[PDB]
Amino acid sequence: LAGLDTAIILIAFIITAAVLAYVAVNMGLFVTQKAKTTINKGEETASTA
Amino acid sequence: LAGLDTAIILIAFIITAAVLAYVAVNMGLFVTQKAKTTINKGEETASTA
Repeated sequence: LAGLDTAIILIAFIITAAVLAYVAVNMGLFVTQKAKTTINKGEETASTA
Repeated sequence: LAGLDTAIILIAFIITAAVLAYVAVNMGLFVTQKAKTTINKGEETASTA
């Protein structure tokens, strides 16, 4: 009996966590590149005159 | 008299239970392997970038 309903919920919870993982990594890659670009623009702003 | 009709119903009820047993075990083996595969794919999804 219980060796099935539990397995289904496990499948669903794994997929749910994998979806957060997917989003978090993508958005970390995005934001860290925005930071890289900003740091470069800050140095350009301080240097150029 | 009763030492026969009861025996027939017992035979039938055993076979009926054995049929559920057969299906439940097979389907448990199936679903738990789907869960195993899913857990692996979840870890691959979280790791690969």
